[PDB]
Parts: sequence; C-alpha cells; structure tokens
Amino acid sequence: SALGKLQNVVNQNAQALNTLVKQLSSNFGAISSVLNDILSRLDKVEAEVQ
Amino acid sequence: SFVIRGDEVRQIAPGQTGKIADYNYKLPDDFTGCVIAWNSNNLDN
Repeated sequence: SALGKLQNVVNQNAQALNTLVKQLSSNFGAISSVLNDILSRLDKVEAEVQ
Repeated sequence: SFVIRGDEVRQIAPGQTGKIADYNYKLPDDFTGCVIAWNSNNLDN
C-alpha cells in the first residue's frame, strides 16, 4: 500500500475498461446485448430499432 | 401497379417480407410515397 496513487491509476484504467467491456453486454432494454442475436431473428426495421 | 388477392394486400410495405416482395417486387427499405389498394371484382379472370 506504499504505492497508493500509482496502483490506484492502474486499478482505475483496468476498472474503466472492464466497466466499458461489461457495458457491451448490458441490455439497455434491447432483447439481447450481443449484436448477432438481434440480427438472428427479426425483420430489418424491427432489428434496426433494437 | 398490379392486382393481388384481397388477403394479400397486407404485403406491400418497406422492410416487410413474403414471396411477392421477394420474387415479384422489392420495395427499398427507405421508400417514399404511398401505397393505395381496393377491391376490383370487375377484373375477376
């Protein structure tokens, strides 16, 4: 814990990216969060809304 | 313009699918204008 600030910078960078990567897989009210799923079983207009 | 069966009138829109749209007349998915339809048993043939 001596290197408090620097280890917190590295923590924050990893934390930011894992946050940002988790968010790829959030729904946001779309039926899936993994894009090909939405394309897999919808008409193109309904798909483009989702 | 064309004639189709009265139940078939449903099919004609952008983004919609079915063998009329598939094999007879594709609309672009970003069409502009109007679709107009009515019966024609005088053309019933």
